[PDB]
Amino acid sequence: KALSAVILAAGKGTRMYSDLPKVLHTIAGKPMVKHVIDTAHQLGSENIHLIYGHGGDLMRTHLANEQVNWVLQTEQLGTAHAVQQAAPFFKDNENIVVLYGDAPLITKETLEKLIEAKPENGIALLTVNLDNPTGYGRIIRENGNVVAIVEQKDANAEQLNIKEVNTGVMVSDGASFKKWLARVGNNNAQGEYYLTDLIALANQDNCQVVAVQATDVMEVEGANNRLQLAALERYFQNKQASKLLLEGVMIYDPARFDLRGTLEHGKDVEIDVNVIIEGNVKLGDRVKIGTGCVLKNVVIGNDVEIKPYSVLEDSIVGEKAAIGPFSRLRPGAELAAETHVGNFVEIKKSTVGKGSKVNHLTYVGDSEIGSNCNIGAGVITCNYDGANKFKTIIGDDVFVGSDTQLVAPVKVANGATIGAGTTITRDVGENELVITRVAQRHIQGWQRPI
Amino acid sequence: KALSAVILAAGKGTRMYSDLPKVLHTIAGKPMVKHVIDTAHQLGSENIHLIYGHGGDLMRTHLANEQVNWVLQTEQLGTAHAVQQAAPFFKDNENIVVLYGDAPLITKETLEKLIEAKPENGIALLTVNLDNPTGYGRIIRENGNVVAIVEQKDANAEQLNIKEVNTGVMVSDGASFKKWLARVGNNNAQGEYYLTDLIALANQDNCQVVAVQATDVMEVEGANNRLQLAALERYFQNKQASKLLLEGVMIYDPARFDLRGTLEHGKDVEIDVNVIIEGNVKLGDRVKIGTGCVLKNVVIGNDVEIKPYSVLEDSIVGEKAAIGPFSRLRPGAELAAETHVGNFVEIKKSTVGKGSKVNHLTYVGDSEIGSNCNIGAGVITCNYDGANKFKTIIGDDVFVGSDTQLVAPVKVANGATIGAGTTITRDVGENELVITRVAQRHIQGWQRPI
Amino acid sequence: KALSAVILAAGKGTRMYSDLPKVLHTIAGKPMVKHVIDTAHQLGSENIHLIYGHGGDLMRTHLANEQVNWVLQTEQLGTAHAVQQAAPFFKDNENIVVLYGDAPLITKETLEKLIEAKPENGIALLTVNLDNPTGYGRIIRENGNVVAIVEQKDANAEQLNIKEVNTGVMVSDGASFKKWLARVGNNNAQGEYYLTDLIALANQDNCQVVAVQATDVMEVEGANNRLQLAALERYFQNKQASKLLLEGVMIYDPARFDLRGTLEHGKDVEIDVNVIIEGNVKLGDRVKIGTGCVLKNVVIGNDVEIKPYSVLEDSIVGEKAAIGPFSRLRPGAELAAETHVGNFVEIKKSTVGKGSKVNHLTYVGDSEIGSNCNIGAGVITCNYDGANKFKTIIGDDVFVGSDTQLVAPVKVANGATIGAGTTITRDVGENELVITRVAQRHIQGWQRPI
Ligand SMILES: CC(=O)N[C@H]1[C@@H](OP(=O)(O)OP(=O)(O)OC[C@H]2O[C@@H](n3ccc(=O)[nH]c3=O)[C@H](O)[C@@H]2O)O[C@H](CO)[C@@H](O)[C@@H]1O
Ligand SMILES: CC(=O)N[C@H]1[C@@H](OP(=O)(O)OP(=O)(O)OC[C@H]2O[C@@H](n3ccc(=O)[nH]c3=O)[C@H](O)[C@@H]2O)O[C@H](CO)[C@@H](O)[C@@H]1O
Ligand SMILES: CC(=O)N[C@H]1[C@@H](OP(=O)(O)OP(=O)(O)OC[C@H]2O[C@@H](n3ccc(=O)[nH]c3=O)[C@H](O)[C@@H]2O)O[C@H](CO)[C@@H](O)[C@@H]1O
Repeated sequence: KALSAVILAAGKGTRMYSDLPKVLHTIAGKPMVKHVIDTAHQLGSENIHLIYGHGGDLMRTHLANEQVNWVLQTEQLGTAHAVQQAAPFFKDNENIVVLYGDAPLITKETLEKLIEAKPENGIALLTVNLDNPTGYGRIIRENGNVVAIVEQKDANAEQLNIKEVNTGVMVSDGASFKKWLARVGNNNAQGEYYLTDLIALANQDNCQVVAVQATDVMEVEGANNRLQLAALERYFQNKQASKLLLEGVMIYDPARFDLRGTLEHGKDVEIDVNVIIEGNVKLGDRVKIGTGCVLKNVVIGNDVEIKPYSVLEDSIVGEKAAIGPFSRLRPGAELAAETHVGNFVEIKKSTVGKGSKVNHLTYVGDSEIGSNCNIGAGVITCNYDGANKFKTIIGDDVFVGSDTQLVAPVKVANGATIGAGTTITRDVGENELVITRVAQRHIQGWQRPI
Repeated sequence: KALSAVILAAGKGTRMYSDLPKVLHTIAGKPMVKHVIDTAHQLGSENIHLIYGHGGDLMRTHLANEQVNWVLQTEQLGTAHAVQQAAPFFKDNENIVVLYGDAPLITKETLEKLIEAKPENGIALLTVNLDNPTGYGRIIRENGNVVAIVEQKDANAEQLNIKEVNTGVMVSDGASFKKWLARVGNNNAQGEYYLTDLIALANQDNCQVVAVQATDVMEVEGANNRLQLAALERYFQNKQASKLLLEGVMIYDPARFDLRGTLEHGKDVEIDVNVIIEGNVKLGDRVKIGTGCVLKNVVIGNDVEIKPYSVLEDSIVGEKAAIGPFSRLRPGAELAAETHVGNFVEIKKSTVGKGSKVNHLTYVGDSEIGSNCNIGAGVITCNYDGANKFKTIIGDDVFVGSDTQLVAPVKVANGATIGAGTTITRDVGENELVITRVAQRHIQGWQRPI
Repeated sequence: KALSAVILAAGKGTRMYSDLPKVLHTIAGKPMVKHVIDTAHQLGSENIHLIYGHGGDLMRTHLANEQVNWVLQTEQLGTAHAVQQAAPFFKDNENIVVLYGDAPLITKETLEKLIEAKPENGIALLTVNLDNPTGYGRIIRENGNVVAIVEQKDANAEQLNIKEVNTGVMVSDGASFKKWLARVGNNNAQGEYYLTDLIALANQDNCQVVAVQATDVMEVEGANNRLQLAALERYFQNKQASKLLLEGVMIYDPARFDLRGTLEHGKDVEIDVNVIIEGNVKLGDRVKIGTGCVLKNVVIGNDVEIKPYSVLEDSIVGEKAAIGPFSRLRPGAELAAETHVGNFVEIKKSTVGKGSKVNHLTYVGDSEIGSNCNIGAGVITCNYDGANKFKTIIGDDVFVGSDTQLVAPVKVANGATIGAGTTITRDVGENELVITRVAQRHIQGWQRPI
């Protein structure tokens, strides 16, 4: 049988105390709902019907690229009413899985088990045993079989003691959904059309209802507030770190590691405590990342060491380079093999050729630097007070003395040597040595305070 | 009935291996005893009798501003002897709660329940069940009712198996305290006057003793050493972080967050991992704090982003400003709206006007900078080798070229432009352009080593 | 009885996905096998027979200084075959303890208990109860006594339910080892000579086998992959931090503290969250280390405060010094008492005398600086484009103005004063004042863009 998905995502999320709608709060740097859409896609869903409502404009801007059917629920009249908005698109002979944009950790594997357990013309639902089931629909079983779900606000004293609860997740065929949704009313304590009434309706039709008990409680947990969200984040980060460790990445402390995107890695990679990996990051063999580093959208070659407290974004680093500590690579930084970038150095939109060193207290922006250059401490690339920002071009085997200002646009040809304290405004030729002539006054017998 | 409190705080705390007395070790940046004094005050205590002894001078300097009755216990002859030092101040018809300066996490709510449970002319005490009750007074019950407490060193083999123990915390009326304290002896294994003998004395008077069992074990835990203290710290920080999360603050990892003071916050505030908030901090709406930041006594306006590894103290930042990464704001830094402070920049006792940028490798101290200024990389405010430290005043719409030294006292008027590499000692006028004239030697055919 | 040890360490460690052999992966900065060798030595082992094989060259380079008997196992034919390689060196009347280089946390105390429990002419082994014993040899008991070990791959369905398993660790006398090893075959599901067959062989000889049940499960755990290794690392770091806390070191959060070497400490030392201590570190009384610091091979005197995000290596800091935040001390940095090193300052192979300050945006390398000097912001020591790197010598009571370049080799004598923006190439005499003469152009009525 084919499969499509419906994702309920219309909620305001009042207890997040936010201007965002509930499902756009992030886990590992992306909206909760994006995790759910991705899972529905990996499961092989032909269509993904996204039920949205509150924060509609924000949903559409933040999820503009998602391959979903946008189904606007103008009023939040209950979970059955939400699913019914998508029901006209259900094929009679496909399975439909109901998912929630605020329950982001549900796995493909669990959902495949749920789908496989669904009986013909019946329903499969995911349930879970909780020590404290307050708030959740209670699973009612007669002679071992599920016959109904009773919500917290509708339950009598005995039913509230039931520890097995509804996760909300269920699967049935499209025809059965249409049939039963039309028979859902709103005669209950909340005045809502409950999706949960489908269980008792199916029982009334002598159709079978199978519960699959989820064994990992956090996997099926939803987030109603940011405390719950943080619990999901920690669970997810632990899971990601455990996968990387089993793949052979040495993460010194998995509880102090964060991945917010994707990590491609070689062998014998070592990542010290308190590292954050964001966006798409690729690390070669034997890359070592020191404590406190932030890498966002970077490619790091084999045998690179990044020393502590380095922040790198949208940058490429060649093999055997050495970066840090306290180095800053801003977007467009491209460091060739065997380069050295040191403490309190900022590189922005610049290329730095093989073997070159930029080891202290330096800003290099909008520059091209060749191979085997020595960029002294305190060197700064700058511009005139003009309009746009021009380029500094330095050739191969150039020595730039400490505290030199390179005033763009300017070119320094191969083999040139620039003395310390120089202001370079004119192009420097091949093998040209430029030294600043200083005038000083010397006053003898000057006594400082005793 | 009225209420007063007695806080036992005279202990040396030998197992802390410290020159401080036991109760001055901090939790969340303040002495344990300060947490207890604050709780006693919130409970509505009319008087707070602080029993002190060891490290007396240090107690008085560190707690100089606390609204307490200073009761010096010259010799530590037992918990009953300690309370008896305060007993002459007890009103006959007020309740007295006994608390300990080394048990800082006891809450107002728990103590209100304890006070409410006290029977007329009797005692209420807080007890707790422990898996390992070694060291603690055992609660002796006959026919369900508490009749005595037996200390570890006085207990027989059977009594040592009792898992219910005394937290030390009790409430009785002032008259009953005076009565029973006078009948406490020191015929026991420690030779001490035990406050715990009040339970058996009350039973001897046919007065009722009610135990309230505390359900949160850490809440009533004391710290005898720094390992126990660290456990209390973690518990307290988790509790603070959980409260903030429920209030709508996105704390990415509550286990890597520290608050050591007070935090006022707007909505949609995001705090990344490893942030420390100290003193009194106020954050506006949509403030984002990156990893590794330290904020101590700061006010941050709406929509400010603080990028990673920024350290800020005694500073004010206006709306829509951007700070970091690797920025340092020292006391007296005042940044207006829409300002930009970048990497390896230190600002001390300076005002920076709206729209101004200070983006790299710069020190600005004792300065006033106007609106829409461009403070170049490598700029430094400095002084003559003199006595005190004078001011640099920069107007609006000033461009300060890279690597310029501004030698205070000096003024640069509106619209002025200063070239790179300049040493400014004289005042610069409105719309004055100042460019350094350099002399250079150019030597052709200079071959660097091949 | 005497004692020697055999450490099995020949494994490839395939599931580490590494170019290193299994036992060279580190815990707390040293190879797992080094922890085991050290424990065997503290136990009083006369000989330590190291069985090695895979990654042999790497073993010999990384463990070159270890006092062990190098026993090469050319083929890994089973745990009995490994021990048999060392068996010719066993003395008949010494005890032999079998240990594993991939199980690094086993303590001297546990092994002393195991050795004491060994019956004459019999065997003592360490066992442990696991909820999931999959993979491990099951302990077979008849009438309470251990009679055999059955490996996972050889066990029937009933035996797989046994929760008591073999840790691998055992002790017997040298003569008994020789006797039983000669009778071990390889008729089993793996085709290997199992060391575990010694238990059933001993039972066949009517010799006694005693199991000592380990109560700390992590202590006896081995690491087959990096996930398991990370679990061992966290356990070990917690244990180290707990010891330091009980000794009186205030570690604000023991879960965010790492020691990778040895720490000697005074009293009232305070270490904030996310500090890493590497190599041999000594801290005096009342040393305070702020968040994010990395200290590797340093000596810190009494009353020093290291402010956040400081990185120090191979350096000495005198009493009452103040370092950080964002300070970098590279090897050979020696700071005298009452010195001050500030933000974005790098000191390398330099001495700095009593009372001197280097507070911002400065590089000092290969320098000697005297007492009570004032090294201004932006100061840099540099060299000519030459061969080797020469020294800058600054006397006592020298003022070096901001943004000055000191071009080595150069000497500045006591009491000298150097103006801001100066390039110093010639020696400066005692009480000599050196001021740069600048030429500037002033252009009035220069309007910047409106
Ligand atoms: C009636 C119902 O289904 N109850 C289930 C629901 O309770 P619960 O009380 O959580 O039901 P809610 O009404 O919050 O709806 C669940 C989710 O669907 C979304 N939403 C809801 C209504 C709507 O008209 N539009 C829509 O987009 C909500 O924003 C929320 O994200 O969640 C649990 C799983 O946690 C179960 O234990 C309950 O059995
Ligand atoms: C006799 C007594 O009360 N025992 C209680 C006490 O045992 P414990 O053995 O902890 O009693 P201690 O003698 O340490 O006194 C408790 C506290 O009161 C302070 N102090 C004590 C004596 C003194 O003369 N001056 C004073 O300021 C101590 O420094 C300490 O902070 O603590 C426990 C709660 O943890 C209980 O289980 C015990 O029933
Ligand atoms: C037959 C045997 O002893 N089984 C024990 C072994 O199983 P396990 O299946 O772990 O046995 P392995 O064969 O992995 O050997 C254990 C260790 O000895 C080393 N090695 C092994 C063989 C060899 O010829 N050379 C050598 O250096 C391995 O690399 C490994 O580090 O470990 C467990 C403890 O975790 C026990 O529960 C098992 O009862």
